[PDB]
Amino acid sequence: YHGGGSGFGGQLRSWNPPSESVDAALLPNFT
Amino acid sequence: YHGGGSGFGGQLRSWNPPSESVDAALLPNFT
Amino acid sequence: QEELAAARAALHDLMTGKRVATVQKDGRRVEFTATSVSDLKKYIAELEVQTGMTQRRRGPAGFYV
Amino acid sequence: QEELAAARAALHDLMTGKRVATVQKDGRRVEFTATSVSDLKKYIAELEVQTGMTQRRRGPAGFYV
Amino acid sequence: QEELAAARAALHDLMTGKRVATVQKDGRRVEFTATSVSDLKKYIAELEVQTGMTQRRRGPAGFYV
Amino acid sequence: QEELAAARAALHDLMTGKRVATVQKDGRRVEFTATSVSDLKKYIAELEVQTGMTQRRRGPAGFYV
Amino acid sequence: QEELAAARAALHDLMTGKRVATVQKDGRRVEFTATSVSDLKKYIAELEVQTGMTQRRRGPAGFYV
Amino acid sequence: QKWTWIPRELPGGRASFIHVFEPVEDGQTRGANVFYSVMEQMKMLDTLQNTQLQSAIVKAMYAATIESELDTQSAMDFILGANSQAAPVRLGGAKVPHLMPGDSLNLQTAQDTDNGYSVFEQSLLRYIAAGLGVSYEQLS
Amino acid sequence: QLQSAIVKAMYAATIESELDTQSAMDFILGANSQAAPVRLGGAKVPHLMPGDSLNLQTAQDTDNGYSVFEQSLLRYIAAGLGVSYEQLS
Amino acid sequence: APVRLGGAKVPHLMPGDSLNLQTAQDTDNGYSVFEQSLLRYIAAGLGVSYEQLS
Repeated sequence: YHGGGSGFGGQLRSWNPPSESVDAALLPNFT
Repeated sequence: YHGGGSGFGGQLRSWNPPSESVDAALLPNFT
Repeated sequence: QEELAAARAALHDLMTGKRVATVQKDGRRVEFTATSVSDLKKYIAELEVQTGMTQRRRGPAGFYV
Repeated sequence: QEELAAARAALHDLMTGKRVATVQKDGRRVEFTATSVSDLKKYIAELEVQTGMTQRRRGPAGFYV
Repeated sequence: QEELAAARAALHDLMTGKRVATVQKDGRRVEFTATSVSDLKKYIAELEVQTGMTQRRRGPAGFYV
Repeated sequence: QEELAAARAALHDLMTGKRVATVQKDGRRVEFTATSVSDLKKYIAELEVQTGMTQRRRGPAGFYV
Repeated sequence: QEELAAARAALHDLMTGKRVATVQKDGRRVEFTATSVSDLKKYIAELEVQTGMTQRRRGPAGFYV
Repeated sequence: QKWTWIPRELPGGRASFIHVFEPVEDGQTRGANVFYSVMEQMKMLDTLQNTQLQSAIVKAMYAATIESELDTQSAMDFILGANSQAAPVRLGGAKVPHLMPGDSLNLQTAQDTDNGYSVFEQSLLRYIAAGLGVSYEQLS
Repeated sequence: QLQSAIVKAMYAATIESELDTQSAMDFILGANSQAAPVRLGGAKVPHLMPGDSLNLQTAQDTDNGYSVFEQSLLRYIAAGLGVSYEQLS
Repeated sequence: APVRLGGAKVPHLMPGDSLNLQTAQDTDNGYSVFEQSLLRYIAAGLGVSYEQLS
């Protein structure tokens, strides 16, 4: 699976979104 | 969520609208 | 580098008008080749980049809304 | 800077007509190379920018209704 | 400024035909570089704009019915 | 203005063929720079506009049916 | 290599203005041909590439998000 | 400012405070607006629209250009046709000026006012309508 | 593409002159010094000396084939996800 | 140095200065038709219809 991989030529190397709940993503910047 | 974030390349860094009621936004410049 | 001061002095001499093309005294006579301003400026700039004593160039600009 | 005054004087001499290309006296003879007007103007402009004693350039304009 | 009067006199001398390019007397000989008319006119224009002693340029026109 | 007469005389001399480029007498020798006809004509016309002693130019024409 | 140092010295002499085109002394007289700056720069570049004493060129860039 | 405690339900079981939203995941205290999907694109498209409108106004403003060595008042008097009795020019009629060798008249031409902006706007509007859920025709 | 379009559309024109910036904008653009804002009211015809110059910039097509490439990518994405192309795009 | 996108700008350039707006080729210069041909070939190979596959 290339979903978790580096990418085609390594283009998605910096794309490492954090794994977090919906509250952790929403609440800090709700307002 | 990138709605409250800085943006794609940081283009929305200066876009910080204040959080205010409708009265606070409307009344000062009603006339 | 001691090759930057000489180039700067040569550029100033060429600009002010003290660069000599030919020198003659009775029989003796010497003639020197002439170079363009753009080539001297490019040489000076590239030698500055080699030395690195200062930073005069930066990366591309960026935009935000 | 002490170059800027020399560059200004050289430009004035070139414009008025007192820049000398060749000097000869009996056996002795010296000839100096010549430079363009635009190159001298660019040299003076960049030298003014480096010194920063005055401000002759500004940012782009803006429009409103 | 005293540069503007000299520039005007040089322009008049060049137009009439009294600008000296080369002068010689026995062994002695001196040669002066020559400049184009357009550059001298631009020099005089920018010099008189800097002085501001008069106003010869104005803003763009406007139209009405 | 006393410049207009000199410019007119210079133009007439250039046209007829009495404008001198170089003058030599034994050791003595002087050489004067040469200018184009169009530049002299433009100088003369612009100096006439400055003087205003006559009116040789008018506004654009108009049409009617 | 000992050719690279000579080429660098020749480039510096040409830039500063100490390259000799013609030298004369009484009857004796020698004249040397002149070469352009770009050809000398290309010569120095290829000579330094052949030596390999440093590395100044690299492969093409790559992009990532 | 002051804060007040309002219980969700009265002791008798009556509903005192009402909160309606659709949860996405297991633990979600409060809901998220629908604009998060297309928030950035709408702002950037608004900026593009304003910039394009200003650019069109600027490029349409400068109709012509005068080149001459005379005084600016004289140049407009002899070429543009203004009256000095900078200088306004009357729009009545058609004019044919007379130019000396040094004089010049240049009528400026401008780029197409809408050069493909409509198609890009269409694409962005389709994206926004997909994000919001309304139809493209209704939104645009 | 959106950022590039905004950047290219932003620079409407360009002034070239040997005078000061304030003088150049006053004489050519029409700003008032009484950098320098310019009022958009009306149409203007500046006068230029030989040194001066006015250039109106021309930009590329705002959407030069981006839409069709987007269509192809959206078809690929809709095929991957299983929803119809019309529904997705 | 960041640049703010708000507004329209008209810079002033000295003789040595310059400003060039880059132009780019068409984003999809016939890639769609070539992809169409390759997708027809693939659909023929697999057995599903071209419309269903693409």
